[PDB]
Amino acid sequence: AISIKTPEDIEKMRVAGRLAAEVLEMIEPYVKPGVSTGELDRICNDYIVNEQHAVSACLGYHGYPKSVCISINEVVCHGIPDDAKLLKDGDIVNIDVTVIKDGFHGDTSKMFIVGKPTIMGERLCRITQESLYLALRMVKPGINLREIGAAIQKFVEAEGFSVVREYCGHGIGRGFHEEPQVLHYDSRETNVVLKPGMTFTIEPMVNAGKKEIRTMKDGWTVKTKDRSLSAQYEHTIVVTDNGCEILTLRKDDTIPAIISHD
Ligand SMILES: NNC(=O)c1ccc(-c2ccccc2Cl)o1
Ligand SMILES: [Mn+2]
Ligand SMILES: [Mn+2]
Ligand code: NA
Repeated sequence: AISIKTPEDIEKMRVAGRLAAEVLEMIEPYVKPGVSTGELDRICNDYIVNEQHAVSACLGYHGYPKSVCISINEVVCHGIPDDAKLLKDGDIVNIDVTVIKDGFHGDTSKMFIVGKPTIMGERLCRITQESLYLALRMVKPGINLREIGAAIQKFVEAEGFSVVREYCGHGIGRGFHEEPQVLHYDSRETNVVLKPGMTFTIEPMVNAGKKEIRTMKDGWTVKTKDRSLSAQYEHTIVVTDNGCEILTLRKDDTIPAIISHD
């Protein structure tokens, strides 16, 4: 149950992915102490609608109320932007964006450290991004997703961190969440061999403490059960003939857009 994108569709995914990445590049300057997550969401939405001439794929998805997800510190994902929630010195914050342009989805997120970074916050973000990077370097036809998931987990746990099990990467295209499911840990259920033309995301959620999570009573905000810090990075990619191409690369990424093997 895997869809292979055509050359024309891949190009449309390049545009959509570029826009998603540019939302993150655009919002960066605004992520400072004192700003509310609510205003950040409005800034992102105005940019997506009025500048990119695109739309947020998150607003309305399964009932999601905002345009982007903004998760702070112990919040694992789906943090709901609120005008009463202000960023403060030392915070680590994930902004997850998904835009739809010309029928295709671009999905990506990154961590931002607010004000003076704490060594542990910086470490968690660094390791989480590196876990995404190592997985990306493994992508190529013939490899099984189980191997990639196993590699992410092994690396993350070697750092004394844990991998959230409830959420996974996913196929993406005209649909937000398409097959296959891309687990970030080793599961005996996973058996998917990559093929050229497949487009999916890798978005590991890593906790500094234990893997268990808790959903708040707003039905969206997810936090670590032990309230330890949590970080996430995500990229949308297309499998090429001998590797992959990152469709949501940013200027601050320290990995190449085109990853070729041999
Ligand atoms: N930006 N929002 C998202 O990425 C989002 C909101 C809700 C979900 C979701 C994803 C997989 C399964 C169920 C849900 Cl409510 O993702
Ligand atoms: Mn996302
Ligand atoms: Mn995603
Ligand atoms: Na977090």
